[PDB]
Amino acid sequence: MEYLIGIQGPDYVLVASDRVAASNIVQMKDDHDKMFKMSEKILLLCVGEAGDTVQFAEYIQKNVQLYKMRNGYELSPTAAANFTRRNLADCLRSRTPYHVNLLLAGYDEHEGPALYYMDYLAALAKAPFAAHGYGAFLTLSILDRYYTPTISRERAVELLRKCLEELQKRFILNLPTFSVRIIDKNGIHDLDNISF
Amino acid sequence: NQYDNDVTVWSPQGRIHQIEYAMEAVKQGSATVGLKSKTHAVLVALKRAQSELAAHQKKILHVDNHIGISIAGLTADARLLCNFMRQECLDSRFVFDRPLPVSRLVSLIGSKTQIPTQRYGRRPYGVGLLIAGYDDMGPHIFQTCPSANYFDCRAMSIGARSQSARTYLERHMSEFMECNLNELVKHGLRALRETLPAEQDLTTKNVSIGIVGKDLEFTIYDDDDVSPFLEGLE
Amino acid sequence: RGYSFSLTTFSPSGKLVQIEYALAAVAGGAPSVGIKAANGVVLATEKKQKSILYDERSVHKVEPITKHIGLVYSGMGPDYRVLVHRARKLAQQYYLVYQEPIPTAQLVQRVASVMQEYTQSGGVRPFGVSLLICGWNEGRPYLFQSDPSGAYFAWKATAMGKNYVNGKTFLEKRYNEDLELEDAIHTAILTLKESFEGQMTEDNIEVGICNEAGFRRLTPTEVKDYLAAI
Amino acid sequence: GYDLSASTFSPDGRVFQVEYAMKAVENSSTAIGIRCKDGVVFGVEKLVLSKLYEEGSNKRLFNVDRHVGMAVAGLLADARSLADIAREEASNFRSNFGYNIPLKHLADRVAMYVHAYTLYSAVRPFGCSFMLGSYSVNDGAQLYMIDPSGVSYGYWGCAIGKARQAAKTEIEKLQMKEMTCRDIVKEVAKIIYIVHDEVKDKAFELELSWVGELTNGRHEIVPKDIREEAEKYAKESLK
Amino acid sequence: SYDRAITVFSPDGHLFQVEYAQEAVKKGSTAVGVRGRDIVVLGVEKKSVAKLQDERTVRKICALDDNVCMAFAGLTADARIVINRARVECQSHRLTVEDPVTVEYITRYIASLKQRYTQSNGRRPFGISALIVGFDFDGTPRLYQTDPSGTYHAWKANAIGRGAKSVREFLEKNYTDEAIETDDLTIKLVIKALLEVVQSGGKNIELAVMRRDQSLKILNPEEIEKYVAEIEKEKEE
Amino acid sequence: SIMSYNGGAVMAMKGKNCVAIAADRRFGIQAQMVTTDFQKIFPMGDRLYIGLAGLATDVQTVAQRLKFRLNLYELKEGRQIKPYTLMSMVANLLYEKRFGPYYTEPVIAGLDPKTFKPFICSLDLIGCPMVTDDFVVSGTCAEQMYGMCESLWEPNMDPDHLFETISQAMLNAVDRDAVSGMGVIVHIIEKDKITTRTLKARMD
Amino acid sequence: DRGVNTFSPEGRLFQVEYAIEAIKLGSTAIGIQTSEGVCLAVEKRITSPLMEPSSIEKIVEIDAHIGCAMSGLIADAKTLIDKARVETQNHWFTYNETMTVESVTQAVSNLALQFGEEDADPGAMSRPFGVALLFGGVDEKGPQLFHMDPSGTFVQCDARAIGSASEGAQSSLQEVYHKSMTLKEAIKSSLIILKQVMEEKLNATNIELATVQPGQNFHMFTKEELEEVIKDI
Amino acid sequence: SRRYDSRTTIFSPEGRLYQVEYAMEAIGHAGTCLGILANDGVLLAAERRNIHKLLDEVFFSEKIYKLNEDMACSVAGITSDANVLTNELRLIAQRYLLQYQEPIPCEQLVTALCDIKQAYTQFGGKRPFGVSLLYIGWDKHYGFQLYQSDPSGNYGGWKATCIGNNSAAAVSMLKQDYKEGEMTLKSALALAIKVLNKTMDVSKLSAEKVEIATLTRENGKTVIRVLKQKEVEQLIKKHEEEEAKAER
Ligand SMILES: [Cl-]
Ligand SMILES: [Cl-]
Ligand SMILES: [Cl-]
Ligand SMILES: [Cl-]
Ligand SMILES: [Cl-]
Ligand SMILES: [Cl-]
Ligand SMILES: [Cl-]
Ligand SMILES: [Cl-]
Ligand SMILES: [Cl-]
Ligand SMILES: [Cl-]
Ligand SMILES: [Cl-]
Ligand SMILES: [Cl-]
Ligand SMILES: [Cl-]
Ligand SMILES: [Cl-]
Ligand SMILES: [Cl-]
Ligand SMILES: [Mg+2]
Ligand SMILES: [Mg+2]
Ligand SMILES: [Mg+2]
Repeated sequence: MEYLIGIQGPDYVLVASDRVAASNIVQMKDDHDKMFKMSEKILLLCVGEAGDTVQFAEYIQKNVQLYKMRNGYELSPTAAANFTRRNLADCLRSRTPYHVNLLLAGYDEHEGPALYYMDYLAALAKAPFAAHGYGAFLTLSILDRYYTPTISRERAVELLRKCLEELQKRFILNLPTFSVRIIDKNGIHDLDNISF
Repeated sequence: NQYDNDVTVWSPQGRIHQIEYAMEAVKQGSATVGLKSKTHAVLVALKRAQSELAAHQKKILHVDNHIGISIAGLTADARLLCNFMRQECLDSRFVFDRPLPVSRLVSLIGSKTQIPTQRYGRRPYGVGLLIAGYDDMGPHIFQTCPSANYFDCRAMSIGARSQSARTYLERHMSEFMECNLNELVKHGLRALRETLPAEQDLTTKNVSIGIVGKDLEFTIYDDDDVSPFLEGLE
Repeated sequence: RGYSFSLTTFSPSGKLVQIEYALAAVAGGAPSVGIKAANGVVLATEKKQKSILYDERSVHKVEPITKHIGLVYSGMGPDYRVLVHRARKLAQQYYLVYQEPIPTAQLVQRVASVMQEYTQSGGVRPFGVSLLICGWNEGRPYLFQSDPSGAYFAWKATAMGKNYVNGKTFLEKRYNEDLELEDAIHTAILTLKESFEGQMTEDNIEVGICNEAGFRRLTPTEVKDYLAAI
Repeated sequence: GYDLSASTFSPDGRVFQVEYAMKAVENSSTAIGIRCKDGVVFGVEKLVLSKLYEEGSNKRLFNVDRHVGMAVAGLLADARSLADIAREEASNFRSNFGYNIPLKHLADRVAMYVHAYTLYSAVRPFGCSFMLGSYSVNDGAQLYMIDPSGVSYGYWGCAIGKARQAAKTEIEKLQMKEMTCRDIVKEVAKIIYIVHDEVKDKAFELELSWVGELTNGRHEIVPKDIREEAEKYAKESLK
Repeated sequence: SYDRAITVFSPDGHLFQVEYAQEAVKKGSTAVGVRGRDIVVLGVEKKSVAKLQDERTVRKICALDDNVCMAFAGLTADARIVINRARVECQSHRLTVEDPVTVEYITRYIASLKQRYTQSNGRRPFGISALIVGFDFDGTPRLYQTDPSGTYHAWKANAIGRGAKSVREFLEKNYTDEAIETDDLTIKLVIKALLEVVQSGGKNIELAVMRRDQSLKILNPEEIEKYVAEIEKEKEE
Repeated sequence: SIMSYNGGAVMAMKGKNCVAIAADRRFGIQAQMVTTDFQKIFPMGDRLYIGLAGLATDVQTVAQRLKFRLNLYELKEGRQIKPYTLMSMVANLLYEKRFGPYYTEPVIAGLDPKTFKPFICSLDLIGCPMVTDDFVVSGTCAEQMYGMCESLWEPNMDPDHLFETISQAMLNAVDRDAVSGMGVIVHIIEKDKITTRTLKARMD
Repeated sequence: DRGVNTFSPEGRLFQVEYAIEAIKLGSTAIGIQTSEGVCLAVEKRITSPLMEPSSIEKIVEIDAHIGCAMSGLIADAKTLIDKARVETQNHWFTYNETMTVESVTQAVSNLALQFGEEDADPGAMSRPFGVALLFGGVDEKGPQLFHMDPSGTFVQCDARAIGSASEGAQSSLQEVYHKSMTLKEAIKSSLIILKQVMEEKLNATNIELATVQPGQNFHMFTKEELEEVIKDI
Repeated sequence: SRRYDSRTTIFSPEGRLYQVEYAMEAIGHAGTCLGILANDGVLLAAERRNIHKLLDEVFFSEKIYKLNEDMACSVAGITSDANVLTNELRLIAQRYLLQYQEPIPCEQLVTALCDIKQAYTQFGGKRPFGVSLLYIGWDKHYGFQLYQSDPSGNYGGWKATCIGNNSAAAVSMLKQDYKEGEMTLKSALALAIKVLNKTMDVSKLSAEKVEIATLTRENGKTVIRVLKQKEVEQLIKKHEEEEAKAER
């Protein structure tokens, strides 16, 4: 079961996600990617019910890319977060609710880095760091303990590693590998996977 | 003139020109003949071929085991109406498990084809049919028109030069009720042959035949299968 | 079905002639007058009332929309009854949501919008009326006109219907901003006297007033009283 | 021009498209109804346009309910559609109210349906006039006639189609209030033979129907033997 | 709703609304496309100049997606509708196929939109033609044209709008392996083609290029007038 | 219970020529705190604020949808909305969802934009309005809030005393509720200024 | 100006007759049916050397056993072709069998008169299709060629031409056609006839040719296969 | 019914749309309305047609409409049509704000409306809206902006322009006086009064006869104000003093 994390520093946001796709008692994929590029400087990380998660994230992704094409410039991480929210909330009481939990990470030229948390109910909260999934229960207090707002990206990757090591130690699920990406002024960068 | 473009416009004479124009589509189709005896209903049709290398347009269509039709006029309208007939027949077998009586099917046609004659922007059906059937009341030949009127016939001909075929049928109609099948079809062919230019003859390429009766489901005879009926026009 | 095309369109000179012809129906209607005094509004109109056989009380040209808003018109009476009905309905829809009486200007805007529709929407002609709408809110009187295009205007005083051009110059040379409502009623009736023909009684004119207490028609007896001086 | 739509009045206040529809009924051959002491009888001059047609083809006499007959003139496809409307109305009335529709109500309802086709550019008026006849012990004999404008009245005797006037003048000679249906069928056949123009239209079938005490309030075709006698009486009376 | 039949046949098989739409296209500003070897180029006239105009707000070259752009000639409001419809469709395609559209795919989509507006009640045809360019996944460059009727073809080079006939004639003589051997000469072939028809040459050619994988670059007046001089001084020799 | 899924508390309170409105700051999901700066009080005017407690998603939807309506209202009318009229607007919005309601129960606090008279009210989740002359409360610790406000509130309080009362009512009330707190924000609304404070508060 | 469903005094729908006149503005196409297969051949009608010839497609595959050649207003043919494709696939889906050439042609022909402005959905067809179609294929009746025009009339033909020069081409077809003719003969015959009728000089880029045979699926001739057949002609 | 349908959404033989053209004639006769962009703001100035003495004066303008926080517009042409369109503009702006939680960028608002106008020229059988608009605004993508849209559904951005009566003349005067990149609100105001002074050639210019709105930025907030008559008179006075200098 699916783990997402984000850590926002002064001028970047670091995000990571497990790489498992599970079904019943088995891992069916060990190189799964839960991140969706919305724009040059925006990632949406999405977990939850099968079908809903991809259908939702790809619908957002296409509309954000459409917005770029119609207007010649990109939606800000905050706008895209509120666009995402409007959609999820408008579907909540419809015949087609989407059972998905999200993080939205981005970097704006003028606002700087941002990390947004959203639950399936479509409550939206901006946060300096956040996580989703059962694994969040074991890692948020590690983040509370060691995060500072000026945290450098090297220490953020260290902090991230502490979280991921804590899952290996303490969490009952086998999540052996994680995707890691960072966003800053120069866009989206793939880091090495963190693996055990 | 100002009165001829809309089916909803009566002329000052109490006529509806659009309906009369639609009837012209039937008068210019190739001729077909329908007639009946005590036991059988027969359709005979001339098929027009576009070029020397074309098959020859179907004129006779299956509707149900007890009903078939011959057409004259707009082929697309003929198919739409034929599809309506087919569906009305399937419905009655589905609901009641018995064949739709031929006179009721014809009523349904009159009621259906009347509707667009009275609404703006609709047009009549540009097709006329001869309907051959057999039910508890015996064999039938009905005729339907673009006016949505229909007729119960001892025999009939519609299409180009059908007047000739009609004369022939009036001349010999007192013989029809007592005819065996072969005689009856011969009569249908002789009527149809009156519609032709003097040079030209009935051949296996241009004649189509439809028969239904007491012991015979509606059956179509084309090409080599018409030869038995054409030999012994003697 | 319903015709789905507009019956009003632009002419080659850029005019919407149906609207101009609607205005001609208004210009041929019976006169109406509205005067905004300092402390209220008067609306007054002539009945194109032939016959002693008419029960003059049976239908009114001066009509309440709400407790605080009233209307009169020039032009086609049956068209006017449509707009009275919609105005009432609009006022109530506003009240249900906002739990406050509709401001006069908001009621005029919504009515004028309905009149605009009938200049574009399919298979219909414009309304052959102009409305004069009076009201009181925010401690202050309001007088508006709304015309067959859906354009509206706020007036201190105006005239519409037959002989309106002269009516307006009569008012131009007679209205002052500091004028009271009792005087305004007087000058409103004099304005109708300018273009009357018939000898005025309380049975062939109608008068409505609007102030802090609300909108109401004057009674025949009250009109009779103002007609003594005239 | 002022005569192209039923939604356009002429400057004299006419609706020509309804008048034109009326002209289609006046081109048709003649139908008559007569109300008498114990019922209503219908007769139609039914022109036979080809010897190839069966006896009974293109009926102009219909059963619209078990107690109600209908006789038509005009465009026959429009009449038949109206016979369906009348049937549907009688059927719906029985379903909703639980008894046989009274003749007058049926006449008024189908007349309003005819009327609705005289207001609009979207549709055209019906090219038919029709009579409705019934009998019951409670309501007695009733004969109504409806035209393309949707007007509906009750009659002692009525005729529609092209020899309408000649037919009426013959019907006026009868003291129909005191006659029975059995007597009246002969007179109906007689009248159709009088107004039939044998020079101009060569062949016709007489079509007869009735509803009265003698059919127990059911609308029925006049039996073949009685029709033949009435024809023979009509023909010899022509002499 | 309004259901009048607007585009109907006339005697002799004409569709007059469509012909009239084509007249609208002919009064539009000239647009030109050339398909290079590994570049595609679009150029378009004018339209009016006007110093008080914000240049950015009236371009006639438009990205549909990262790998496909288009120019048009004709009614600019109509074009904007077509462009936006096509941009929506490019995102559906990516959504359901996970590839960018081929240029042919989106051309075929635009063309069939245009055709439908010649055969649907209540609507007139679009008064635009479009030149659509880009690259397919395998690196092949493409240039397509659509017109108001909905017909479409691929072209080595083409022009639409006013003076298309003479610009086409020019291209027919001038499009050769040598004229498109490099990027610069391809670009110059487009400018030469316009400079034939373009009023106060020029000044007012808008120009844009698309390279294999490299997405839409529009040129600026400083970068254009480099090419202009570089061709003008060569045509003295 | 749907209303306790996120927890939270708002209240408002009247003083002489001033009003106060306050909220806790926690955004949590059942036991788990997610954030501690979640906004629940939204400006609807210079001197007019709405506070929403209940399901966080609906807190945000209602504030956003309300703002949509108010902005159109203000553009169309001449003017700033009156407190009572805002109430009615919100009532109408909530009652449209009578059979599938938003799970939020707002309070409103403000000053009439022309007269500056104080106004406070609350509404239930289907739009029933309640105006009072003292205070109103909404959230998972309403009983606690009632106990504090009934004991401490007095008429005609000046800005300083209103601030102390609303603050002590909020802090002590949410300290008896597991799923409200993690901070308190208080707005004091006067004729000539807004004063916004965050309070020293328990963080457990 | 009158309505689109108005009959003339001769009993024809004006719109259909005018649509039939639009077919004459198309390029010439030819179909021939032999006991060994059917061929379809079409004049491309290139208007500029700058146009890509392979982007003119006037012969299309419907299914593996059926091709279609069109003439007239080509843009109109697209919805017809798509309908034929969808129909054959529906038939395969439902019945696990290939649909006959006759049946495909019938299905498409039932769209023909479905136009009009006050029966139908908010923006349904306003006019007939300005296109004629030759469907050539092989089914259990053997090889088969069917023609259809904007009236929705369709018929089997041993050989048929459509478009601008169809009179002409049809006369030469009556001259050369025989029931026992081979497919290779039919191919040559139709290229000889195109060569006569075409305004431009025939070559391997300005025509298209396709076949369907009992052995073999729909096959479009390549440049090289066309060149080979062109040598003798 | 085909007989009565005037067929408002069809082409003419030259590829023209007659209604659209005809609507543009309506506009050309309406009150003159100009817009001028500066470095520190944008303005609208409009001829008033509501000028009869007995009019009452109840709104803050006649033809200047606030659209949202950051944008306003003025109109020339059919007033009732302008009311429907400006209402629709406000709705679009609030829909965007609801969805994204940021103001609609100016050009996007204009484009959204122009697509509605476009539709009315292509389908539906209705007359088009007889309105041209000038739009002024600020957004975070392009700062201060000025747009013009017309009944064809076409729009553009301008540094300065004019619609309504005597437009061509007004644009010539702007072509000649406007300093690209160098105008201030104070100099744009001078130029606007200069332009209206010439183009209201029937007759002598007065504060009762014009309307001016300015849009500026102050402390990170957009401020949109309709100038009071005291200020308009003062600018008229300064323009009249300035013309006295014209020779010596
Ligand atoms: Cl035929
Ligand atoms: Cl046909
Ligand atoms: Cl008939
Ligand atoms: Cl015939
Ligand atoms: Cl319509
Ligand atoms: Cl009422
Ligand atoms: Cl009220
Ligand atoms: Cl009253
Ligand atoms: Cl009669
Ligand atoms: Cl579409
Ligand atoms: Cl062109
Ligand atoms: Cl809402
Ligand atoms: Cl042909
Ligand atoms: Cl806003
Ligand atoms: Cl905004
Ligand atoms: Mg689900
Ligand atoms: Mg607590
Ligand atoms: Mg705790």
